[PDB]
Amino acid sequence: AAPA
Amino acid sequence: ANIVGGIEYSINNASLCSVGFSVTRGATKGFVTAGHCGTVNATARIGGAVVGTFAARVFPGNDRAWVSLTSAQTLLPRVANGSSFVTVRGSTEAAVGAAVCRSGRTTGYQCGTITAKNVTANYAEGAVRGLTQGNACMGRGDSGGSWITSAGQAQGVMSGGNVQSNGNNCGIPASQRSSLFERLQPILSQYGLSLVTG
Repeated sequence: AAPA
Repeated sequence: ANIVGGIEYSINNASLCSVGFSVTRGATKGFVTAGHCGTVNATARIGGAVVGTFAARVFPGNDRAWVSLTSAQTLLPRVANGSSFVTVRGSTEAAVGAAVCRSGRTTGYQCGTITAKNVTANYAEGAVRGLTQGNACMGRGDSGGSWITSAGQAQGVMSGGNVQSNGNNCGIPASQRSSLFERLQPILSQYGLSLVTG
């Protein structure tokens, strides 16, 4: 997961 | 500028994020958004004009922020859906299984369902805990945007998810998407804000  | 959920704003003339929700704090106008979009005092611009600055944020741990706006901004109780709008009526939290939509400058208005609550995202900067997970798709730039039910109950603001190499998770099936949002309730109580509704 990554910000967005 | 007219402040509507889902529209683009830039931070310090560099990063782009989306507006979450119009809110007030006493006579101050503001909007809620993601904490990762800016640091305290960063400048927010809408269509190249300065509209306000980051008043507070928490990121990582949580992922929330509010921007205080100048008095010339127009707060509206609405979220963008194409050329149309969804009216904000309150912040009742929906349960797992409920349908929800999200709005943001990169993928527009996308809907799906809530699949889990209390999820931890392990971002490069540190963990963000307590996020709610939906399967509506999203892309880079959508961060900070609104999560709302078609009935108008605001749910939270876009945090992050499993973006693929094309910059979104829209090209993989709903079953494999993890799109995470920060719950709105704790942001309103942490900063004493009231949601603008219509």
